[PDB]
Amino acid sequence: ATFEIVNRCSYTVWAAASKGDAALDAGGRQLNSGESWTINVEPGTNGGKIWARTDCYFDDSGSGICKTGDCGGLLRCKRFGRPPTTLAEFSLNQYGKDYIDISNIKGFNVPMDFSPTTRGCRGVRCAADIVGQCPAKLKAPGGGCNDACTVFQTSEYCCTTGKCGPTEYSRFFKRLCPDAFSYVLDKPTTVTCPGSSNYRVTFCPTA
Repeated sequence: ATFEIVNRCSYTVWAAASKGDAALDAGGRQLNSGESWTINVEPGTNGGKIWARTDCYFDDSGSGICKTGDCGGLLRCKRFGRPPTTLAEFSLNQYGKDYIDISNIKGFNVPMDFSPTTRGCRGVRCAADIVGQCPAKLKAPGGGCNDACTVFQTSEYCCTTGKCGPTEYSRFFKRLCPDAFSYVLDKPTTVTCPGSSNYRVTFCPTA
């Protein structure tokens, strides 16, 4: 499947694409404002994620650090990124269907639109100023708005028993971005697309 990753932010982001134990395509790249990065993701990919990383510094070997979304200090991510990270999540060709989602489970750093570029479904978007409105206790110094699980490490926030309810923190994310997952047992915001759809992930989709 084809993913065009577009940085509409006025700032440089370092896109990352991984399925947790492996890079997707090159796994990461610098995207200056306006730049587009087209990647190919193998059909059947399950648990793929795309996210933006902010304020990165990399040397020549492709090693460095980002303030949000850092994936073990690599330009090309093999692993998922350090929160806070707005997440485009997808599972492709799962019994004939693609499943896409935006998740705030791991916090929020960059607004995002996750849309098919082919037909058969709708996109999802979380483009609210979550960082600006971020509750004091969830604020990440490097920027971004942490999820409560990341910050407080409780069974309720991390839903570790498989039983948890919404919280004042999850409700904050949900209020600003209704169409994104706000906590583990949130009512699914997953969109079902035809199998083998193509997509565009846009950072900072709105003017």
